[PDB]
Amino acid sequence: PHWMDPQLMGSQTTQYSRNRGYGDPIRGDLPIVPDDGGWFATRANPAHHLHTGALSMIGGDASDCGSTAVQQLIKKYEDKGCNNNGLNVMSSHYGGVM
Amino acid sequence: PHWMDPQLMGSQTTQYSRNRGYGDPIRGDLPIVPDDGGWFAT
Amino acid sequence: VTSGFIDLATYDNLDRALYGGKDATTYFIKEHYPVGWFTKLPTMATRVSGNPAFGQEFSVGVPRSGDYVLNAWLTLKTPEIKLLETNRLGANGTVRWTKNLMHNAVEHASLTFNDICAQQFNTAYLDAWTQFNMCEGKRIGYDNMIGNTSDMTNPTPAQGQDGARTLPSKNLVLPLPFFFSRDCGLALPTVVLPYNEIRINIKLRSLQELLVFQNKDTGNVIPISATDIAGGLADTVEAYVYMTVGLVSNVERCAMAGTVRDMVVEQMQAAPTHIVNPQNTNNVHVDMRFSHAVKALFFMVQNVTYKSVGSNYTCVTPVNGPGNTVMEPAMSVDPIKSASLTYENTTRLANMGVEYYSLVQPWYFSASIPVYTGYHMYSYALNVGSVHPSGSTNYGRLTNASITVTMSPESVVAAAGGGNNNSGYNEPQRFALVVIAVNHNVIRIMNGSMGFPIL
Amino acid sequence: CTTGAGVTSGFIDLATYDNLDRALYGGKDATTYFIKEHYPVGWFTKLPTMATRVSGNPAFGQEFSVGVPRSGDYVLNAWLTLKTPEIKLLETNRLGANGTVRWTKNLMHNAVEHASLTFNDICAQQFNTAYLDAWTQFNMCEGKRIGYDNMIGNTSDMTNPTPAQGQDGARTLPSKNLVLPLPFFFSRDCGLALPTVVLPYNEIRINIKLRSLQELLVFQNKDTGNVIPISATDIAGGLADTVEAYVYMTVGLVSNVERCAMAGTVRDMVVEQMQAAPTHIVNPQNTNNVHVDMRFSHAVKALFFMVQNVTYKSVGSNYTCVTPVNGPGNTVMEPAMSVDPIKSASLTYENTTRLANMGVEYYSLVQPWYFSASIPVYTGYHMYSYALNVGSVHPSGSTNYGRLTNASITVTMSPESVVAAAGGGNNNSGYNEPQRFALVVIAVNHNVIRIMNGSMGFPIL
Amino acid sequence: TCTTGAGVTSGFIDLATYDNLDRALYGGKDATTYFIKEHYPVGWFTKLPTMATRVSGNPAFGQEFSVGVPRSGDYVLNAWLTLKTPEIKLLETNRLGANGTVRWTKNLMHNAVEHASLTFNDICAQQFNTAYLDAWTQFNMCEGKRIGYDNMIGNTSDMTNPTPAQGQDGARTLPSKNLVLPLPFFFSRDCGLALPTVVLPYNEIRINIKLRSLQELLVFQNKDTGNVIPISATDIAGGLADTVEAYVYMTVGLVSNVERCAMAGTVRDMVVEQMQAAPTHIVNPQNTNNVHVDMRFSHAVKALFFMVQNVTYKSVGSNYTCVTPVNGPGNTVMEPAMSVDPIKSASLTYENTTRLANMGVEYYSLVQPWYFSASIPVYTGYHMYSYALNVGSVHPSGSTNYGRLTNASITVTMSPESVVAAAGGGNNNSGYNEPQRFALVVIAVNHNVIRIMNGSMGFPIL
Amino acid sequence: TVAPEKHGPVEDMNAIINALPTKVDAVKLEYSASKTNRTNKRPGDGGAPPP
Repeated sequence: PHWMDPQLMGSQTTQYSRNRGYGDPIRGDLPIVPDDGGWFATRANPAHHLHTGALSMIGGDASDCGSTAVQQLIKKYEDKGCNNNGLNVMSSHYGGVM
Repeated sequence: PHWMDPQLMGSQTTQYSRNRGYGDPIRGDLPIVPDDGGWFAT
Repeated sequence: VTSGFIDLATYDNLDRALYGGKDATTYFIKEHYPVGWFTKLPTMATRVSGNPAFGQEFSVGVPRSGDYVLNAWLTLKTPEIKLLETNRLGANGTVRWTKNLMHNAVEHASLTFNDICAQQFNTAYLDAWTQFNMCEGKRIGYDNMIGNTSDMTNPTPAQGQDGARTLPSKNLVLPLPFFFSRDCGLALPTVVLPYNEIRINIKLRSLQELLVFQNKDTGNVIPISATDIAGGLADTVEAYVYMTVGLVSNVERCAMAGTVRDMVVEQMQAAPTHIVNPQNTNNVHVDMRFSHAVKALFFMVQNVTYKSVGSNYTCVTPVNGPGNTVMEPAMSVDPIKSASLTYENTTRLANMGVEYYSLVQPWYFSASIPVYTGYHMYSYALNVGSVHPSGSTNYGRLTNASITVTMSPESVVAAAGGGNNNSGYNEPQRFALVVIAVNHNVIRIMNGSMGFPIL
Repeated sequence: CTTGAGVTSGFIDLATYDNLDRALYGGKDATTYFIKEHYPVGWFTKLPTMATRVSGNPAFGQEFSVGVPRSGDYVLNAWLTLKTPEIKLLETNRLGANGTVRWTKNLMHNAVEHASLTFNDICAQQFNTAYLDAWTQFNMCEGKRIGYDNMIGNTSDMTNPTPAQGQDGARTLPSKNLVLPLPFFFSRDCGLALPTVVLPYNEIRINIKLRSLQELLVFQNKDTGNVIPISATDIAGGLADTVEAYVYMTVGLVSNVERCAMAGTVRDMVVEQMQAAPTHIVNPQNTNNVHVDMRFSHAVKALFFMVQNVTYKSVGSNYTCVTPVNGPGNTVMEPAMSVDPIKSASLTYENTTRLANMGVEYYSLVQPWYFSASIPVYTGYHMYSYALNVGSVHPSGSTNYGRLTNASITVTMSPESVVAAAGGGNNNSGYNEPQRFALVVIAVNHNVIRIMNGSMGFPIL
Repeated sequence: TCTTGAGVTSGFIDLATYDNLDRALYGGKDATTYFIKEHYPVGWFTKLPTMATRVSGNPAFGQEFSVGVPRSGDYVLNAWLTLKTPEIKLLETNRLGANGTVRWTKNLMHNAVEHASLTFNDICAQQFNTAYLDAWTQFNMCEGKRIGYDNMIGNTSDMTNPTPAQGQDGARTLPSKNLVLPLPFFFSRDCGLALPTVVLPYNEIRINIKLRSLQELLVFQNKDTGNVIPISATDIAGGLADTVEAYVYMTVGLVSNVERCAMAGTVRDMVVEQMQAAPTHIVNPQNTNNVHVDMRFSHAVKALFFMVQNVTYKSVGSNYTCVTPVNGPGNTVMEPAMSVDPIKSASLTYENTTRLANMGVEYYSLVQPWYFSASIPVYTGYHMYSYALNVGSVHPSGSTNYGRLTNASITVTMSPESVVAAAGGGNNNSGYNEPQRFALVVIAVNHNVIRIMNGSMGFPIL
Repeated sequence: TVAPEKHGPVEDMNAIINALPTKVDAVKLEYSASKTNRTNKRPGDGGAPPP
């Protein structure tokens, strides 16, 4: 039964810095541990200095979605062994740099 | 002792599709089993 | 094209609170469910009593042998009008159909069960309902089917003048607002009511009260006569009733055969009219004595100077403007200035302005706002047109209730004549206050009979 | 005491409780207002895209196809934009001073005939001018009427006749682009949409055929009110067959968690198609009663019929026995003698009168008032529906004419039509020349489409 | 057969037409049927209008006044402001002399009302103003009520009709009739969302309204050249009464004692709609044709309304066309022939990644309202872009959050008509007889969550 | 600082609400009267036995 109840109840949202605006929208910034020191070391907080990225929703590789469940189907449905008529083909390589 | 008895009194004869009025009026059509399925089946 | 990924990436606590979740439904996928097999078709209504003619009441029996009757309308063939040169007003005379030709020539249309009156309505209820709950797009069509097409309402001079046009004889259609026509989910179970009798009575008005005979210059109205027009005032008229019936599948016909059915319906009840004289008093009290849980109240003052002209809720009668057309003088305002409700010396509703009832209440608790002066309403429910029950108070458990109405300076100055030519109030004017109420009720169907378990 | 802030007056209304109020309200599980239950919905986003044609170019009088692109997740919108050319009359017209040129009424819904949607190579869906006009007249949401009448022409800037350059009226018809939303099963409702991502094994194409500028522009005589075909010489700057038109569609992206679910599943969708009966030539001079036998296959839902004036190919979307003529103020007006030719109509199922000889006003007014969302504001456009709600995508009462045997419709002409069929009309009367009419019948039916194994097909054929 | 009057036998020849195609759509044990409406009881409640008590200020033109929401009402869901307009009588001693007319501005209401705010304690729950009012009333207008709304707020072809001086032919005076403006609030949007005053006995609700002076409310137009000059008290008879009566009315609801006892003492979550107005910007087509404006919004934005407003004369309002209206024949008001919206194209930018290309103006004008709104505007201007399927629906629909979105921008392109109208040189009764100026205004609508517990209200997320 | 207490109006409730069961008894009597059959289920009969 007193004032300031709504302001005590509310919780401020996360406020990022201007450095986050220069990040990569698609893929997030790499996890870098800041240097916690007392000599010319910035104590930057990754929570509001890092960009999470858009890859969380897009990337799969868990369910049938994602690339890692399409190459197997492609190889299974791809005909292999001689050609008889034509010039013969090689299966396309989809894995990227081992 | 209720209404709709005069019109539920009996049955009604079957009605044929437009496809029937095309075959031989002298000899019957060949007995062909129909196609039953869920993909482009009549 | 790729900005959708950026938009999707923005997922926060608020977005999780609103969207998301394992059980959250998704758009672009619609769940489909089967519906009952049925059909519908229109049918004629068999005449059973009298001959449809003006100034007489004729009766019709609702056809049996259907499964669900759900729609009713009446088609009337208007006669031909041909003004002559032997009229009493002479050259200074024009004849036109009254405003709102339909909703007129129909007095106290009634629907009765067996020999017990189910409900009825009249001109005031028709006008109020069609002015308050008129869905747009269909407004033009409804106007066209009821008249008002600049042909019936356009004054025509005598045959010897410039305007020799004759009013065309074209059929008109009036839908009948009934409890079964309110919604498709409410229809008469004719399959459940065998050998029962359903009666519909329509009392047409005399043709003398439907033709407006206006003077060209002084703007005066006198009753019409047979000798005024060619051919004569044909008393007989061609009137028909059509109703839509529906047939259901045999399985669902047999499933519900032999069971009790409870239905919620809406009806109307009108208080007796009271003549108000603004020249003597300014505030008038009217005692409202209703019975059941009322949903809405429609109250208005009607100018009743000339019986020929109807549906005129303005303090000044319309006159004949240029171009053989009808017009309203600049002094055309509703006579009501304020209104209030009282529960035996306990003012529930204060002396609110007329504009409140005219605009604010329809804006919030109605589907449309009236386009003509008058038509004051007050609703106890959130939605007037909704069939489902809403807020309502029953007057059965209420003692005497009163309504107070205050007149206007325009009304009090129009009550006395002396106006100039074509001013409308060239003669003293009479007004009558009319109040109607729309309420709820419950109907029970059992053993092929219809009754009110609690009324 | 009596004050304007009195709140306690409602306690009397609350206390007015009886058996009727107990039945209507209250209860252990009675719902209440002022408390809106909230449930989570799916997460998604939407954005518009341009469709790039890969076959032909948009030219007047020709047909071109556009491939619906993948890389979305749900296609639910489709509209076509087209930029009209600039029209300027010349004093060297063969009508001389008495010559006016104007765009036809309903510029759009014209120059678009037999617009079709196909998958892979299957003749899947199509619609045309009559269906477009009937649907827009019978299912028009109010408030958007002015928006549609600005989108598809009829803005009083293209339908107002303009005299030659030498005369007082020398204004040129404006060249502003116009947009038309193509009606399709996925565009009818948001519940139904194309699973383009789920269909990678089919090619989806939209085919649009345009009309000719001769069939579009109207060359009207100022005095006698006669319409003759336009020529390229009369129009200043020549006549250009090519035109700039584009196709846009709104696509919708969804999260991967629900994108994985839709992979590898069978779905059934309920769609609405149309069938257009071949037009029947009607001559009121000889016979005033016309019989037309329908031939429809699936579960029909509604039947829109009209009698179209066909005297001049330049003027279109006219369903009255008298053609509009030039009037005062450099405008177009419809003469006084203007009524729909149809007087009555009836249906018949094997010499059995299913529908009696109801008047024309019945189909014109009563049926739209009850079973549709709007009433047309023009003559003609007669409707008869087997369903309670025509515009509702959900199925309602309907009959399948394929299961039904042959059915017929009988229509009756009018004395105005029979006297306007012949010529003899004076100047600016409409029937100055003999008039010819044709009867067109359109039916709307339901159908089922099955999506499985990354492909779409009819489960019933 | 027989084609009888009560033909029912013909209704079986189509019922017999039952086969596989319709077997899926119709029939089944669970297949529901029409003609039988399911019934369910609802709550017991009553409603009645109540006068709202004032707490601060005095109702006068150009000043601010406050109104307190009364307690003891179980719910409140309505709010509307009634105001009696004064009487205007032009005098022959005016500066313009005989060639001068006075008329009320277009949309008298939605004018003289700005920064209308609803605040609990001293925290602004929400607020709106003239631009949002105009956009909402033009985009989400229900037909049938359009005439009533255009009658209650002016624009009745009587307040906006110019009146000459007494000595001229037109000696009519503007009538003094009261007008009503409903206040669009989150609790007024839907019946299911209403303020639980019974649950909130500690918070102090308040509504603040700031009016506008009559100087910018009255338009004083030159009859021949169509030039607008500010009005003065000596110009009209009776002076300029700064004070004027103005009342606020609201509708409250009462529920049953058992229901209120059951619902008393619990936590509730409510979803509301708010406003975010970007700061206005000045556009000069003579210098550059492309104008970029940055948006900095916080919550999940649902729709963006962007318009260009003519600001040549401070008296005239709600004029979104590059050329001002001028007096016309018959003592009426009409717009010149060259009267079109100045926006030619617009686009959106998310960190040099354009979400929308240089789409045409007609797209925003017609296609978006046709698909994702309940109405289409009938006036020039009023450009929108909505992320949601249905803007008018109170249930949440597709939207994006600007809190985690980096600074977005909107780019607009002018038109040659705007460029030529910016300079003067127009002839008499052309509207652009004087150089013209325009301004850019952007509005956004966003969702928010309000928590109701412990007898107090407040945003759980702030 | 305290929740307001809401009660009935100044005037007593009974004077307005009153109590008279005549309406409900009339409804019950009408329903009981209508319970008995009033229609004929033998149309085209002529239920007069031969003398």
